[PDB]
Amino acid sequence: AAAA
Amino acid sequence: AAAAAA
Amino acid sequence: NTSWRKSEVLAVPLQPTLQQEVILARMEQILASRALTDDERAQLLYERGVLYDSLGLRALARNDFSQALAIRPDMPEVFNYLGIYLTQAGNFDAAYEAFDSVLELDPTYNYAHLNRGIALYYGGRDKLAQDDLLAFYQDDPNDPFRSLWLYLAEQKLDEKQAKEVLKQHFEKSDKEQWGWNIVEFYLGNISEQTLMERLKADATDNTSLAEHLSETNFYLGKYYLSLGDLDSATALFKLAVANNVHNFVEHRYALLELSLLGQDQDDL
Amino acid sequence: DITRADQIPVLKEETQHATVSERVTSRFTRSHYRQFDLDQAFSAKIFDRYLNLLDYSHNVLLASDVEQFAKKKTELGDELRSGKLDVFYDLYNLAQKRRFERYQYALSVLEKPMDFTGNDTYNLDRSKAPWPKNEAELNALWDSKVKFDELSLKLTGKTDKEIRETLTRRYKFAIRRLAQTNSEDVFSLAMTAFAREIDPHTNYLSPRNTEQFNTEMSLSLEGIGAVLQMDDDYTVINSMVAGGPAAKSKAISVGDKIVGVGQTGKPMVDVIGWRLDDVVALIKGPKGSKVRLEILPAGKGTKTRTVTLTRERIRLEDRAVKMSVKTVGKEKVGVLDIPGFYVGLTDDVKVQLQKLEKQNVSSVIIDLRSNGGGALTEAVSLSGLFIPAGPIVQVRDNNGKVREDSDTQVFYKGPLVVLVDRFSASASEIFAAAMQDYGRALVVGEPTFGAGTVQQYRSLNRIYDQMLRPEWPALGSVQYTIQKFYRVNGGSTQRKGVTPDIIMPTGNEETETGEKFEDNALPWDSIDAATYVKSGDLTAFEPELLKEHNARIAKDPEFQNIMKDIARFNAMKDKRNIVSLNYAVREKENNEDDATRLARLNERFKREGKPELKKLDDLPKDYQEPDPYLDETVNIALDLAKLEKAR
Repeated sequence: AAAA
Repeated sequence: AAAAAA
Repeated sequence: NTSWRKSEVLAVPLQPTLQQEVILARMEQILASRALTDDERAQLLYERGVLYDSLGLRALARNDFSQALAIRPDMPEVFNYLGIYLTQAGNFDAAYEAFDSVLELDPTYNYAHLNRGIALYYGGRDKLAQDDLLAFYQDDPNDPFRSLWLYLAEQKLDEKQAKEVLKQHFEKSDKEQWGWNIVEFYLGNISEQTLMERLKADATDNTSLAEHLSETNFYLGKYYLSLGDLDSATALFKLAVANNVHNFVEHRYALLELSLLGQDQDDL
Repeated sequence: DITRADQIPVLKEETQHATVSERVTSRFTRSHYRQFDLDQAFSAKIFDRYLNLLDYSHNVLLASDVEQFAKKKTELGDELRSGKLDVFYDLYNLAQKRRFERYQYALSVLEKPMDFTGNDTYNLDRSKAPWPKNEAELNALWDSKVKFDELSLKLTGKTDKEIRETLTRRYKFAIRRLAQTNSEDVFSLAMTAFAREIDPHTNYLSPRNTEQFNTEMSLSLEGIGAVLQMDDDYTVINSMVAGGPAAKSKAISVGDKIVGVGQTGKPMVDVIGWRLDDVVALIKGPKGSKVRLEILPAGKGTKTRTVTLTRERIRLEDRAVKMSVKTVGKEKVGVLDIPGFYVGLTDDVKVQLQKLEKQNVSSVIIDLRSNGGGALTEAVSLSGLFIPAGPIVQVRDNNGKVREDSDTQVFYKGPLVVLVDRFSASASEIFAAAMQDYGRALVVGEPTFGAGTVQQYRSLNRIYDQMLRPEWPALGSVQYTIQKFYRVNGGSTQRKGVTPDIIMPTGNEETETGEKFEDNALPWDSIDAATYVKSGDLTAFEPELLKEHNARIAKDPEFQNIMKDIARFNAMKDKRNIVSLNYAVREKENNEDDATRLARLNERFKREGKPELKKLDDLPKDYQEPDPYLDETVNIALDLAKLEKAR
C-alpha cells in the first residue's frame, strides 16, 4: 500500500 | 534539517 | 633604552595598489552593463571574486562567487573559494563538500587537495587530512609549504614520525625555495634568530618582506602554540595578519587561530 | 513464471551508484559524530552486518558461501570509497540463487504428506545460528520451516490441500519477488550495512525513500492522491484521498486497475508486469503536471479507457495532530494526539489550542505515545507554546561545543499532561523532558526509548548534476548523527529515557526494546545544566496523585488483566523464541487463550451498566478496544487541575  | 526522530 | 626596537622585523602593512582599484572600478561598470553574455558574466564574476579576496573583502567575493554559480554550476574554481571561506568560517563539514565538488568537476585541481586537507585538519580528522596532504606533496615535492602542511597534520598523529618524515622531505628536496628555511627551524637545524636573519636577507622589497613575514609568523605561531606558549603564539598570529597578505593561507589560518584562541578565553 | 536459475537476473550496479557510494562515504567518514576509521577492521564488521541483512534467519547461505566471501571481507572499505561494489553485488546475486534454490526445495516438501503429532519445536531466533554446514542442513532447516508454516495455517483450521494451495501461492510469490529485484535494492542494502555499523540512527535513503521521508516530514505529496495495492500483475486502486485529484475527478473508482501510465508528450506505458514502486513513480509528479492513466475497470470486462489527471499537492491529514475532548461530568480535558513532529506541527497545535479555550477544557493531555520524533525545530517550538522563555534543549558536537536552542509567547498556560510510552522517542523525549524539567507538565506513562542524538539530513544531489548527467536518476539522501542532546538539566535521555512522574504498570516491566538494545548505540553521559527559570513546581502534588491513581487502577477491571497479563507474560519469556510445533498442544494453549480472550470483557460490563451482550460473542465485529492508559490519564489530568486550583 503506497500513495501515488 | 536537524532531525530528532526514531 | 628603546634601542631594542631595532630587533623588530616588520614590513609596512600592504595596501591596495592603484591597478587593483582601477580594475575593480572597471569591473563594476562592465557588470552593470549589457556587454556580457551569461558565460562571460560568470567568468567576470569569478574574476571579481578573486580580486575582492585578494583585498580582504571576503563576503563581497563570496557574493560574486555565488552569483557565478547560479549562472554556471560547473565551475570548480568557484567551489574552491567557497570551501576556503567555509573553512575560514569554521564550517568544515560544508567545506569538505565544496572541495569534493572541485575534484569531481576537475580531478586535476591540485589545490583542492591542499585546501580540503587543511579543512580536515581544522576539523580534527588528521589521518584523512594526511591523505590529501600527502597527495598534494606528491604533486610538487619541492614546495616547502606542502611539507609543512603535511607535518602539521602528521604531528597530530605522531610527532616523532612526523619530524622524520619532514626531515626526509627536506633531505630529498632540491632545497631551493625560501620556505625550506622554515622547515629547517622546525627540524632544529637552525635557530629562530637565524631564520629571521635569513628572512631579512632573502626579501627584496616591502611586498617581499610582507609575504615572508606573513608565512613565517604563521608557522612560528603554530610551533609555539604546539608547545603551549599561548602568548607567543598569539603575538605571532597577529604579526602574520599585520602583513595584510589577504590571499595567503597563512594569513587566513592565522586569523582562524586567533579566533580559536579567543573563543577559549571567552569560555574559561 | 520462473522455474529455473537462469531466470534470475544478474543484478548489476547502476551507473550513478559509484558516485553515490563515494558521496555517502565522504559524509559518513568525515562528518559523523562518531569518528571512526573506515579501515580493514571496520570493513569486516560491515561485511558481517551485510550478511545478516542478506540472510537474517541463517537459512539460505552456506557456510562455504560465507567463507568463500570472507576472504575479501576487509576489502569493503576500498569498495565503498571507490564505489565499485562487487562483493556487495556478487554476494547479493549468490543470495538470490540460494533463495530460489531454497524456495524451490520447499515446493517439494509441501507435496510430501506430513501432518504432525510429534513434540518437535521451532525457534524463531536464528539470528546467531551457525550457517548451515551442508545441503542436508539446509534442507533440514527448510523442512522445519515449511512445517512451521503449514502448521500455522492448519491451526486456522483448513484442509491440507488448501494449506498446500495457500502456501503454494506464497512460496511462488516469493520466487516472483526475487526476479523483480532491483539494482537499487542491493545498493540500498549495502549502504545500510555501512550506515548501521556506525550507529543506530544513521542511514542512506534511496531516491524513492528520500521522497517518502520528506512526505512524512511535510504531511504532503505531489501526485494524484490515490493509495495503490498490487494484486498479482495488477496495480489496483485501494482508496482515494479526499480532495485529491483522482477522487475529485469522478472518473476513477476504488477497485479500478491501472494498466497504463502516460507522460505528457509520450506514449502510454504498459505497466502490467511491474513492481509497485516503479508504477507509483510514473504516477507521481510535479503539481500542475499531467498524467494519463489507462484503466481497466473493476468488472470482468476487457475494455480499457484513458483518464487524464492533473497532479497536485495533497495533504495527508491522517498524519496530522488530532484534537478531542474527554468529558467527565462538569469537567473537560482536551487531548492532542501527535503522531510525529512534522514540519508545521506547532502551527497546527496553535489552532487546536485556540479551539480548546472555547470549550473551557480544564486540562490538556498531549499524547506522544509511539511518537518517534521528527524535526528538532518542531520540538523546540512546540515546547515554546507552553513555556514562556528559555532554553528547550542543549546540543553538543563531538568537540565539546555546546549550544542551547530556544524559542522566540505562551499559547496555553493551563494544567498539562504528557503521555508517553516506550515508543515515544527523540523530539518527543526532548519535549517531555523539558516540560518536566521546567515543572510545566506532569509526565505519565512508560519510560522512554532513550534516544539522545541529533541527525543531519542532507541531500546527495549536487547543483551541476543535471547538467552533466541528465540521464541519471535522482540521488538519495543521508541522515547522520552530528550531536548529542541534553536536557536543560544537564541530564541526558540517551539510553535512560525520561522517567514519568506516574508510571503505568507496563512501565515497571523489563523492556525488551529501546536505544540501549540497538547496535552501536552511543553511551550515556552528561553536561552542565543550562540557565533557566522554572515555570512551576509540581513535586508537592505527587504523593496525592500517586495514591489516587493507585486506588483507581486497583479497582479497574481493564487495569487488572493488564496486571495479570503481565505476570503471565513473565512466565513464558524463556520459551518465547521456541514454539511447539505440535498440532495438539497449540489449541490447548490456543483455545485456552481464545477462551481467556472471549471472557473478561464481562467483568467490566457487569461492573458497569453492563455495556453490551454476549454469552460468547465469539465472533465479534471489527472491534475497537478501549484505551485505559488514556482514560486513566484523563483521570490524572483532572486530579492535577483540581490541585493546582487549590493553591
